[PDB]
Amino acid sequence: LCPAIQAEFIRSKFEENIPYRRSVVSAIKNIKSAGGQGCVIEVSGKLKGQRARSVKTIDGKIIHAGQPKEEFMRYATTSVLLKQGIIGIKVGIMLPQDDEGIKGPVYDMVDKIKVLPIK
Amino acid sequence: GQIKGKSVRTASKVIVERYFNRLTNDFYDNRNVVIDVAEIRSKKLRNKVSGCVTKLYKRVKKNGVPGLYIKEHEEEREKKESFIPKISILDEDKVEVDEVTMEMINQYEINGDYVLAKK
Amino acid sequence: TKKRSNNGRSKKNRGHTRCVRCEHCSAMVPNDKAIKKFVVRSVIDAASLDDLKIATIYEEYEVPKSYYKLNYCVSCAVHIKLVRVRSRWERKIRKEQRVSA
Amino acid sequence: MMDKLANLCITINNANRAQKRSVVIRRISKVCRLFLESMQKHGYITDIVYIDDHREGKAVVGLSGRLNRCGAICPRYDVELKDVERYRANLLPSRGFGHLIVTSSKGLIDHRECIQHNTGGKILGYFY
Amino acid sequence: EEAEWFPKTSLGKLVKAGRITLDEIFGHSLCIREPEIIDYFLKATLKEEVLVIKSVQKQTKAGQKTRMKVVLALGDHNNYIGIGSGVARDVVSAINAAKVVAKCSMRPIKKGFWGNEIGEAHTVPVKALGKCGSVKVQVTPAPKGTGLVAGGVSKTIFKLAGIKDIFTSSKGQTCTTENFARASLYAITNSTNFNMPNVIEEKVVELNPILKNAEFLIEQEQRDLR
Amino acid sequence: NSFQRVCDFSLKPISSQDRSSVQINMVQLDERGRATKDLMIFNVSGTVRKNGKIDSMLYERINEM
Amino acid sequence: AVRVVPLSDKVAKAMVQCCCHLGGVTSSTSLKEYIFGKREEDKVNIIDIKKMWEKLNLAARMICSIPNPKDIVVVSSKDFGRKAVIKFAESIGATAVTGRFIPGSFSNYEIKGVREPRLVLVSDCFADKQVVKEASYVNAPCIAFCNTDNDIEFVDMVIPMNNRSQSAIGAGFCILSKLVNYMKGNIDKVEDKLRDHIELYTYRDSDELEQLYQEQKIEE
RNA sequence: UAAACGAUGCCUACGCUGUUGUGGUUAUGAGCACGGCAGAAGAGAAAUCUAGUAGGGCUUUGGGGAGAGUACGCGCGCAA
Ligand SMILES: [Zn+2]
Repeated sequence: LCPAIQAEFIRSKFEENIPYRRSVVSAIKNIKSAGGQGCVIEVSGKLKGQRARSVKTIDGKIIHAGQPKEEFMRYATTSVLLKQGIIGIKVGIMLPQDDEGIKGPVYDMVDKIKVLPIK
Repeated sequence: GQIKGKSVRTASKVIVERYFNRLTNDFYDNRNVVIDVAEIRSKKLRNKVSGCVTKLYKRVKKNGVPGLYIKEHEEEREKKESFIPKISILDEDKVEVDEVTMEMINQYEINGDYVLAKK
Repeated sequence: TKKRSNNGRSKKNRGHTRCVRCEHCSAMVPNDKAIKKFVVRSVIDAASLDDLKIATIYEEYEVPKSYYKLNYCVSCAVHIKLVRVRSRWERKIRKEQRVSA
Repeated sequence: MMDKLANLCITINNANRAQKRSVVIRRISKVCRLFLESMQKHGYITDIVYIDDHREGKAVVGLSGRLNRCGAICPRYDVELKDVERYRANLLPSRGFGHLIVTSSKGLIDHRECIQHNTGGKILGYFY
Repeated sequence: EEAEWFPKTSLGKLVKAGRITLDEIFGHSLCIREPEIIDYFLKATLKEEVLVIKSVQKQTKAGQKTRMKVVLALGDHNNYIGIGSGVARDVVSAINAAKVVAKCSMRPIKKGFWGNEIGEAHTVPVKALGKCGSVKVQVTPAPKGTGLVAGGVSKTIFKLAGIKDIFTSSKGQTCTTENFARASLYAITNSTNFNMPNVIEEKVVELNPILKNAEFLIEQEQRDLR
Repeated sequence: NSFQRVCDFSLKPISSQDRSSVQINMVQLDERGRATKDLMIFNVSGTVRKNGKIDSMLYERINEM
Repeated sequence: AVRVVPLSDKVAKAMVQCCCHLGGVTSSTSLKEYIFGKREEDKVNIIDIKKMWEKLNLAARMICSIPNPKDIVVVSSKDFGRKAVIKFAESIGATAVTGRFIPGSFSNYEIKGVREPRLVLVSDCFADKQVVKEASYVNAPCIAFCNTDNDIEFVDMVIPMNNRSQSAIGAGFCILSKLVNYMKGNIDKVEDKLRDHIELYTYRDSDELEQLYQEQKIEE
């Protein structure tokens, strides 16, 4: 649930000279298995040649808009230096709801409606 | 534009089917009931839900809303049906009818006070 | 590829047909292919009938009408917006248009 | 004009596909009779009536559920007894069942009877 | 870790209760709409082989969007075969999808003898033809101990179906692996349904097993409710 | 076994794959026109059903009986 | 001949008042066998009574063949013909569908609340086309009431009757209900309860029901 | 010589339904010749269907793009 750890796992694997695809797929599994309800990963740079591009991946639920983004969403950014230039890495994770308030917010999102069962 | 939005109409529709007998023609009764039963986290939403529910309750009690089954009004419609029609085709035993039908009556030897249509 | 089953014209069981000339540009077009339009127009405009009622010498008067059949080539009919481009399923619908005035 | 033995075959093949049980066939010759009589011996067709109309001739026939297909060959090739198995393997679906019909000095016979009687002939048609 | 199966369909209730056999299913032409039904009887025995993997593309404003398409066969080397295709963002996901289609389209395949009925049946019964797109395949019976005279893709299919000798011929654009696979499976299938001379006398009649077991199912209705 | 189903109206086998095949069951009338425990049973292929031909064919066969 | 529960004079009379026999003007090669002459004044085709009774008896017979009657599904997606289904199904123990038949609701497991059919019943099958189409995926027979103008591929038992009038719809459903009950021994004679039931099924406007309410209350 | 085109050779077969024309004939129910239209089933790479089924008979005709329907010879034409 810490994006600053996972981004450094990614940065390591670039220096270990391992494909971005395999590295990112592993990161997403770790984030989801640890209980994150979704995440976003983007890699950008001179990644596969002289023409630069960025590759972005999305899994599960991610919030972008309003006050619910400030309480459920966590972000980190890093960069790795290689012989050809700098490659930039962005990671974002959406925290789980947690009734004891350790892993994420106590109260679920303001727009969710739940109707109680009948006796 | 004053349209209610999807969660507000959905919660409105579910509550009237789940608790129908508890509701009345009064906004303040209906606001008390949704304050009592529901999880809704802002007065801004429950003012809109109770608004739509008291907008339905008129149309529903006025001989029903199609797409909204209420057991209390299935019973009311059974009472209206149990108020049985006393009209009758049953006494219309004397009849006149066309020749082709009179020959079908002949070819199957059907007894009764039939006549050729005088027309 | 073949766009229409009838080749865009009404000729069947014939070799050849008479030509007619387009009202807008005088191009020759075969009679069985030309776009046709009917007109029935009063000699006197609607904005004058209330003056006619005080101008005429007769006890009552019926305004004379004028009658026309007009012919158009494809290019002119599309440009003047008598007809429009239509979707692959709409192309098959056939209905009689109004008489103009 | 169409060949009468070809006409016979298409008439019964189409009617079988359309799931009819009986047909009328409109122009008949001597070998057409003998062909139909062959299909009756092997139980491919059930009932045959011939109409003597003084205008060529016509037949009415009842089909069985066992008939999948039949056909005529044109032209009618001459074959030695050495040749018939080549045609058998070309026309029929299996080594176990079906009939290839051959005309001979001993009438119409099937590819098994050719071995029994020790005779070739001319190839006529098939059914299975 | 595993999930228990709750049968979604009426026939599904009968298999779990153990009131039916796989021959009875095929014999009455009943639909299969739950893959678990095939697992229940054959899970311990099914083999599979991937015939083709290929990449497909859709052009968009941003660029090509792309997916993996996989085609495979499920079969048991004795009697049963089925063919399935799936498309997904991932080669693993695609295999999971293809397997569902395959299981929902299993068929029993009949066999016969080239000559006399000595020993065990080993070839297709009758010469037959199967067509799919531009591709046509014809199968012919073969003497015992000839083996499978067959092209690259079709050879695997005959093996999984438990056929020992065949002769094959082919026409059309056989590079298209999906068409060649489907056409060859139709060829053997068509041979099994040929109207053999004995068939009319071999005929038997029975009431449908779903009507036959209605009483039990009505008890199960009330048991679920109570 | 897996290969013993035959269509009553078209006299050919029904393949395991045919989603449109169906089996029709009917009771037999009693003395004084009531019901009984015995059943008529018919197996019918999809090919007749796509055409529409089954309506007349069944009426024929109930008369045959 | 076909073994059919006997006609009785009041029943015969009943159907004729209910106008069951008035077909439309058109006819179809499938339905020629049920017509017996045409009205010289009106070009309306007239339905054969003796055949109508026969196929009504044949329908009843096969309804009896299926245990756990809940597995019979009766559908009729129209007002002007609604309430008939709602009562009819209760008289035999069947399940019913009333509104729009959600397409895929036999095919697809996710759509709740409709059972896998073992026999489907339809009235006025120009509407409910989807129902006839969809039953074909799940090996179910189909029984329909039909009229000379319309023709169907997958219907096994076509009961011929007027389907475009509220007098007529009531008559078919009311009679068939009784037969099915009779065949099982739930009732001893069919003429028992004519004007009661045939009226209950017959459709009525809100505007009529207001008038009838006021009348009834005055009488009470 | 023509996009001389429905870009679909000529005889002869076997083949589902509804509707609308033209000319004769009619037990007034319908037919025969020549058409248009809308579905179906099959077919086909599809679009669609003069294209369904098939070892029926006879003639013309194609064999990856180009160079080329061009060179040489020959036959017709006043020339083109
Ligand atoms: Zn112009």
